[PDB]
Amino acid sequence: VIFEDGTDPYWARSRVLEYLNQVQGKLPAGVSAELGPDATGVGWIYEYALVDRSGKHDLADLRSLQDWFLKYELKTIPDVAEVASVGGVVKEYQVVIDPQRLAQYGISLAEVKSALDASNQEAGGSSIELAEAEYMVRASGYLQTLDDFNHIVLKASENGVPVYLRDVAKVQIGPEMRRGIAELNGEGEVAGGVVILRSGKNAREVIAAVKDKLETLKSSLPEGVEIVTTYDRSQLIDRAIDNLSGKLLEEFIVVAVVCALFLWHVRSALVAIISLPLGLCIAFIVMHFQGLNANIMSLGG
Amino acid sequence: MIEWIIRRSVANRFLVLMGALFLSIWGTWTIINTPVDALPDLSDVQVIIKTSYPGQAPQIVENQVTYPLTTTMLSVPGAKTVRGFSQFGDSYVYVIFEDGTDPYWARSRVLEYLNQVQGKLPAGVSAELGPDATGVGWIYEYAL
Amino acid sequence: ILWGTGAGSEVMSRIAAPMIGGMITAPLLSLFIIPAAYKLMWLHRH
Amino acid sequence: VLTVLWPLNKVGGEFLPQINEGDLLYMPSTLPGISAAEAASMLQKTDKLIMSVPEVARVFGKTGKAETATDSAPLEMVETTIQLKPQEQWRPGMTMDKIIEELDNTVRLPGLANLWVPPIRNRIDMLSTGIKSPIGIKVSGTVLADIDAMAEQIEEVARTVPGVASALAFRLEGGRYINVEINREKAARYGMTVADVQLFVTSAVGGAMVGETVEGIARYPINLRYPQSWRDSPQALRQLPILTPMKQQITLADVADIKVSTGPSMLKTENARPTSWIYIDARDRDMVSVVHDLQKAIAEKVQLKPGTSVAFSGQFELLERANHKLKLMVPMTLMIIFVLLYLAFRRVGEALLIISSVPFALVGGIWLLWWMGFHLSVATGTGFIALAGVAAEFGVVMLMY
Amino acid sequence: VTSAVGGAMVGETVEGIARYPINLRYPQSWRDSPQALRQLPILTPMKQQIT
Amino acid sequence: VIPILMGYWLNRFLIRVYHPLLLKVLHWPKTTLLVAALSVLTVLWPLNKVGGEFLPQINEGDLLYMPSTLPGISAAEAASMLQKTDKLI
Amino acid sequence: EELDNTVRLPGLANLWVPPIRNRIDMLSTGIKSPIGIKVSGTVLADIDAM
Amino acid sequence: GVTALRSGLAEGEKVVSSGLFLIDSEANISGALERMRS
Amino acid sequence: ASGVRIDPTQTQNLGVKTATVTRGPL
Ligand SMILES: [Cu+2]
Ligand SMILES: [Cu+2]
Repeated sequence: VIFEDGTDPYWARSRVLEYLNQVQGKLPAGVSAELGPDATGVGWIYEYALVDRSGKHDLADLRSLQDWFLKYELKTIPDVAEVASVGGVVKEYQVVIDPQRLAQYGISLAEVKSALDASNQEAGGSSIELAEAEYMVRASGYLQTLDDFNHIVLKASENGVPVYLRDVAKVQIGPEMRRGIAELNGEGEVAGGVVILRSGKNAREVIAAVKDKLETLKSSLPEGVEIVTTYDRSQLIDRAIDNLSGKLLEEFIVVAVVCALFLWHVRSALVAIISLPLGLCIAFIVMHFQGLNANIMSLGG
Repeated sequence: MIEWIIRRSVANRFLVLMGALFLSIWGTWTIINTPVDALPDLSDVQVIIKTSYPGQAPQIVENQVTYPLTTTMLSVPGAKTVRGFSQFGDSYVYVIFEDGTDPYWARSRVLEYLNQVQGKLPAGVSAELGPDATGVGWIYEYAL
Repeated sequence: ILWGTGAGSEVMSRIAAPMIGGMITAPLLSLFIIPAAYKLMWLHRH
Repeated sequence: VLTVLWPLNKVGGEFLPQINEGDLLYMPSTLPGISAAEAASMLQKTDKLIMSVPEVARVFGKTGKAETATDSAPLEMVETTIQLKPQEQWRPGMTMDKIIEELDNTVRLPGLANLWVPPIRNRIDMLSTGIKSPIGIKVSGTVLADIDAMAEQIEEVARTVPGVASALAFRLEGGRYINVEINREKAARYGMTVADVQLFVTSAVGGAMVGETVEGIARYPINLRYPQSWRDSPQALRQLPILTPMKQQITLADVADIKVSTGPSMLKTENARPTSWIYIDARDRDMVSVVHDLQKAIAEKVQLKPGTSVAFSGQFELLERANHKLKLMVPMTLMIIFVLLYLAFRRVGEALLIISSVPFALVGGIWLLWWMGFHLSVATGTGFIALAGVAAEFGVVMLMY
Repeated sequence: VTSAVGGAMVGETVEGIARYPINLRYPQSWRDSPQALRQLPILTPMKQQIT
Repeated sequence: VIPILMGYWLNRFLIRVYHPLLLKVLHWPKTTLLVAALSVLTVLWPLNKVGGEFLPQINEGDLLYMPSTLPGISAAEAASMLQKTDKLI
Repeated sequence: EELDNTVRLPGLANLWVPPIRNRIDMLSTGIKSPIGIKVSGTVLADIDAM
Repeated sequence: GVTALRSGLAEGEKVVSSGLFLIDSEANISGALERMRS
Repeated sequence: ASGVRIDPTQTQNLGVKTATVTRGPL
């Protein structure tokens, strides 16, 4: 949804929201409408990848490791709009129905699904006082072991002998369907994530905060697990800044050379230089007013 | 300079008297209209999202309501921290912002990541949003 | 306002005490110090 | 000034403000896991006691919470409002300190630890999400079982470093449970699926709602359930009658094992992962150093199990900020002080007199704090600031003269 | 089509903070090629066996 | 700060270099300005007809490689493809 | 230059660009041609012919 | 969680424990296994 | 004009769990 350039981002977002509220129910079975992050097409600050050549873990492990520990350690950093996973394999409990077992056991594809999607929940049965205490009635029902899979009831004779899922299918664990793949240095495919910055906020700031947060997990990560970094923005930022810092120290000296060249009394040089810092100070001060970013070009003039 | 402002003010003895009346009357008007309260000026800022879930153990309340709420709230812009309370029967979720931000902004902010989490909620449990008041709005109590 | 007689006075007195005993020793002792300081500068300005 | 100021500061110094309202709030807390029957009875017990004292007019009590996102107290915690007879009706020789005292001595029951606070101040404290300890530790992870052990093992390395400490894994327990653990294989026999068995839990044994009667503007709930007697005790549930799909007649115990057990009574989580806290503090003492001694201590004596982390946050969140930030304001204010003194005198040595002859206004004010007994707060710091300006106002008019 | 020949998801396992998908499907061999689909076994409501 | 800190805190030959030149320009004053302001028009015209290409480019340290192919590729071959190139890079 | 000559496969038309500049170009909904024509309709079959 | 093998391989041989080297969504197992050898 | 050689085969050195074939009872 494109707006008239200039309008407030959050306005637009809080605007589109009202016509997305009435369109949520109209959406198919279980597809949701995810809203774009509070960032733009530049928020991509820091990218990294999880690896392990010890062989103690694998893709399935690493991505999970990323989705339940890393993403949650990074999305909790000031001014980080989103931590997106990249090219990973998600563990999927894939039940593979054998067509022939179905015919032989008198069970239909339609039946198996309805039976499956009715044996994986937990139930609450209010409370129950006793000893003046409040006892809560919990009821198990989640799937935990693969046995809980094999033991999904599909058909039960009057006799008392049931027909389980294990009789019409096998329950192998495998990967999911992927929309994108990530590969590291040609010597292996792995999973990682990128750190996306809250549009308006400070880059180098977050980048730093992030890095030192990683120098904390380097003692909390599993054995064999190491986080190889793939993209650092601070490197360029620091260099571009170190460039400008040197050039401003160039002309300081240049002026000190010229105004003290024709004017022997050299003390007139250092006093002519204090016009630079102020000419720039009185600038950044008015820059803050507009609150406009201080990028490479805003450092060109 | 400081003297001159006192000099021309020595003159215009009539205007200064009127300018004092426009100020005394403009002050008498605001000394009344302005909100008077024994309310010790508020505290903190956050958006509350309570979802009731009768007869459900703390753990089940967590997985069915608190979980999808909190986790999906992690990505709402302006959220410093997110508090999740899974009590037997209710689900109190707190979204704390960077002190100073506009309340309604925050509320109109949390709303977008609560829209996509409404369908994910169990059978008939709804996501009730905190009132347009704080922890002091409790003005008048009574009993029948 | 110093005497905590009434409601809301719990704080309507903790803010005044500093200016009660504080202004008791300030002025009366400032007219001793100010001169005793303006006189010592005639020893460096002379 | 220097001589009187030094031993006059070493005197009392206590927490900042307190605002006493007319009527008072009574919060008494007990152990968790109390029934809405006993907790209600409990509420009446205390309220009748609160009434005992002739100084009180009304007592509006409350267990649990009211229908609002702002109230969230458990039955184990009661917020009671107390209005007292007009101040002109109290007994001859009595104050509120005495009233509150008589109340705390009259109103009290076993297990029910009493507490008294102001209404407004309480409400603020209530909805206040945060941590009271000057130093706090957040150990977050994936499975509660692991992190809870961290805090336990962190408390061990907590009482071994300058400062007192206390765990949290214990505050967060006491919930009582009756677990209907469905046996898939058993249920399958009778043809029932996990969900089928659960229905007799949700609706049959639970006050599960299922409908609403539309009565004008009014709307009331309709719920299905067995007779109470069929669900009195644990044993009762093991003989809960079930009419299986195949018109067979069995008991709940034929398709599940039910066992009593304790556990969580409320799951507090921060940031979408389970996180148990650790409340460490000191009475008075220092701050900017302890948390540093711990970021290196804990991570050097107790190995963090893979899949967890640690975060430090306490009352020094906005303390180290404001404090250090005032050291970035006081120079600005001095630099604006001189700009105003040099503005009306221009004699450099003259400005010095003001910004150095001010301690007299200060030193004399505190000697009164000890007499009356006033406490050290920001309110006093406000008066002392206005006082500094009052003194500096006696100096400018004197220098000019 | 949706479930048998497609990797159609149908459930989720609640594992602590983690959540993984559960999907139903035939063996890959039964859906290798177009021809394979023309011989996709179906167990009709009337317990008939067709492709 | 100029006179407040300049008082608190070949110059001959160089000026000479330029001086005679004013005697050289104050010759035919009016016409000299009409050929200089003409050397502007004259030099500006064929100096614009030179190169003129799109506007900016900012080179970062590390670079991005995007290679596109025909649509309809499998997540297997496309993944293999990704490894092929990465090993070459 | 060496990369564009080394890294290359059949069908895979190579291209090189800056990260940030690319990301901008990416989410950039729009048209590159100085002049563009949008033929809209009801059924794709018709407009595609236009 | 363990399959008895009738043949195909002898004792000792190290074998990776993952069907996670292919894509569950039609990564023609026969073909995907081919990419691993040349 | 780069005759640079490369290994076509799939490669993985960044995450592969391996197990050893055993003789034992089910
Ligand atoms: Cu309370
Ligand atoms: Cu692209």
